[PDB]
Amino acid sequence: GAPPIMGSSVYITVELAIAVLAILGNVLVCWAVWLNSNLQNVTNYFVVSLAAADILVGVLAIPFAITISTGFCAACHGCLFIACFVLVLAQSSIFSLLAIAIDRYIAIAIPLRYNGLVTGTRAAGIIAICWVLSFAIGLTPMLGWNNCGQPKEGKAHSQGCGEGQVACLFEDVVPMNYMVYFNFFACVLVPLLLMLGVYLRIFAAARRQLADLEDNWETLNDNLKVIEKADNAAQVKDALTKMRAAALDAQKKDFRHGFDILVGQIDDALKLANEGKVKEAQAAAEQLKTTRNAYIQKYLERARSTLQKEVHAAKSAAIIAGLFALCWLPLHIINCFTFFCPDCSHAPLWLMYLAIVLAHTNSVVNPFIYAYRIREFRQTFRKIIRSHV
Ligand SMILES: CC(C)CCC[C@@H](C)[C@H]1CC[C@H]2[C@@H]3CC=C4C[C@@H](O)CC[C@]4(C)[C@H]3CC[C@]12C
Ligand SMILES: CC(C)CCC[C@@H](C)[C@H]1CC[C@H]2[C@@H]3CC=C4C[C@@H](O)CC[C@]4(C)[C@H]3CC[C@]12C
Ligand SMILES: CC(C)CCC[C@@H](C)[C@H]1CC[C@H]2[C@@H]3CC=C4C[C@@H](O)CC[C@]4(C)[C@H]3CC[C@]12C
Ligand SMILES: CC(C)CCC[C@@H](C)[C@H]1CC[C@H]2[C@@H]3CC=C4C[C@@H](O)CC[C@]4(C)[C@H]3CC[C@]12C
Ligand SMILES: CCCCCCCC/C=C\CCCCCCCC(=O)OC[C@H](O)CO
Ligand SMILES: CCCCCCCC/C=C\CCCCCCCC(=O)OC[C@H](O)CO
Ligand SMILES: CCCCCCCC/C=C\CCCCCCCC(=O)OC[C@H](O)CO
Ligand SMILES: Nc1nnc(-c2ccc(O)c(Cl)c2)c(-c2ccccc2)n1
Ligand SMILES: CCCCCCCC/C=C\CCCCCCCC(=O)O
Ligand SMILES: CCCCCCCC/C=C\CCCCCCCC(=O)O
Ligand SMILES: CCCCCCCC/C=C\CCCCCCCC(=O)O
Ligand SMILES: CCCCCCCC/C=C\CCCCCCCC(=O)O
Ligand code: NA
Repeated sequence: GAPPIMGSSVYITVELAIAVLAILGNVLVCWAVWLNSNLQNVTNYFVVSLAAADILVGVLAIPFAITISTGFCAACHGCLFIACFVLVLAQSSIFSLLAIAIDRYIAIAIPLRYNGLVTGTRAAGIIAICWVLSFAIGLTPMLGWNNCGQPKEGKAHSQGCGEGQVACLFEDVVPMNYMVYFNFFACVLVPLLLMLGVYLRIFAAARRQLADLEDNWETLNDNLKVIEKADNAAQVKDALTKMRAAALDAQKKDFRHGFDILVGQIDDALKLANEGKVKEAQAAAEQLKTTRNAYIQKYLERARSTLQKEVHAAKSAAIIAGLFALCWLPLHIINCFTFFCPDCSHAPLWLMYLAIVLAHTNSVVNPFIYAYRIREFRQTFRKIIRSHV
């Protein structure tokens, strides 16, 4: 049995390194949103709330994790508070991640009413409510669902603890049925699965909208060829009626002027077709190609460019949520083995430490995802770093 302070010194040193990195990176995130008005939107208010939770991981949760690794003597409910506080921060992160996914779904599904529905004031209130619910969920053991009623008196006596004190260890005060059923299954796993469902709807909605853009583009060009090789006025009328309805479907200053020309030129050719003037209607329909090359194709391309940027932003947000799950699942899976397999030896202490360090490292990774995937964050990070450090 090697001296406990040796392995403890490695764990503590790594934790402090993570704490420094989590504070520095996420303070940079908050400073970038504060300075850059192009970053001041509802989506990034939840990003800041998430960064604040990660700052508090370095300032409070990691010092608390270091403290509870010592098993020091403490009043049981005080031990319970410093053990449960990380649950508050994790829950707050889940609420922010779920809000970000929903915010991106609203923007892709109903962009015409996104600015009216999703405002900064309503976002600040949602953030406040989610922080309150995070304290209620994470400190639920403080309300009585704890093991303070059944202290490990032998462990407490062997460490010289006083009356009412226990050796402060996470699994001695926080009930494992809380950790598995309430915290993991209900409060972590279910919201993560909801997020997965939201992102599946975002990508399915983007793929369908991009398909609809190309369908209207193909229908516009196909019916143009139909008019050219038509032999009577009725065939020209049939193709023009399909173009007029599709031109209005794709319409939903230079943008409006382009479609005003397009619909008017269709009406011009339609009137000639209804008068039995096939050659004159076909020549009038040929003028649609000039409007298509100068206006309609530009709108198609900019509409496509906007959807591809929303896909890119949703993937970046999904990477953040997926990395949260990857970093926290080992801890929860270990708790499942402890809880569901009492015939299995408990996961060894070094693996517990590794799983804790991994969870804490998630508070370091988000600034790097923003810097590598979001140009506005990357450029703002450079301005802050070049001008102030
Ligand atoms: C404004 C912010 C920064 C203040 C942070 C306050 C923190 C550090 C305080 C608040 C409550 C405190 C705990 C309250 C009760 C106990 C029981 C005692 O037997 C050991 C210490 C312990 C476990 C305390 C540790 C420090 C503690 C967690
Ligand atoms: C944010 C919410 C939780 C309130 C903020 C105040 C917190 C940080 C402080 C204020 C008073 C503190 C409590 C005061 C008294 C006790 C009883 C003792 O046997 C163990 C510590 C314990 C349980 C403290 C835990 C932390 C505590 C609840
Ligand atoms: C992709 C990520 C999320 C997967 C994480 C898988 C990890 C957490 C799993 C894979 C194998 C698992 C181990 C397999 C066997 C045992 C032996 C048992 O006596 C204690 C638990 C323990 C030690 C498990 C702990 C958790 C474990 C290490
Ligand atoms: C990752 C998402 C999608 C699902 C999460 C999977 C979790 C809940 C699964 C994956 C592997 C599972 C464990 C695999 C093996 C055992 C050993 C058995 O003696 C008791 C149950 C137990 C401990 C399982 C509990 C639940 C478990 C941890
Ligand atoms: C910025 C700060 C700079 C540096 C701050 C460093 C703080 C380290 C403080 C105490 C660690 C004491 C370590 C003692 C750990 C005892 C060994 C142990 O792990 O025993 C646990 C056992 O599980 C129990 O029952
Ligand atoms: C500006 C940011 C805000 C400041 C953030 C606060 C930082 C808190 C640091 C460490 C918490 C450690 C608390 C636990 C220490 C307990 C050690 C102890 O109490 O030991 C005596 C006890 O009786 C055992 O026998
Ligand atoms: C485990 C513990 C769980 C605790 C369970 C109980 C929690 C209460 C739940 C939600 C409160 C919702 C907040 C309502 C605050 C007022 C919102 C409001 O006024 O909205 C009007 C706004 O103008 C519209 O646009
Ligand atoms: N058995 C066990 N032991 N320790 C922790 C623990 C304590 C402090 C922390 O800072 C961290 Cl990250 C983890 C968890 C645990 C597992 C999942 C979610 C929250 C806590 N589970
Ligand atoms: C580019 C600037 C980076 C900032 C530098 C700060 C890095 C320091 C990080 C970790 C060092 C940890 C100190 C550990 C002290 C001893 C703890 C112990 O053994 O118990
Ligand atoms: C920027 C402010 C950050 C706060 C500074 C906290 C840094 C100190 C690091 C870890 C706290 C150590 C807790 C001591 C455990 C007591 C051991 C014992 O009593 O047996
Ligand atoms: C003990 C906590 C359990 C009950 C949780 C109650 C939910 C949170 C309560 C109040 C949050 C206060 C902020 C409300 C302002 C809303 C602003 C808005 O949405 O536009
Ligand atoms: C992504 C692959 C991971 C690469 C580095 C991480 C190392 C993996 C660590 C632990 C995996 C399982 C270790 C087995 C625990 C011992 C079983 C026991 O004795 O109870
Ligand atoms: Na987090």
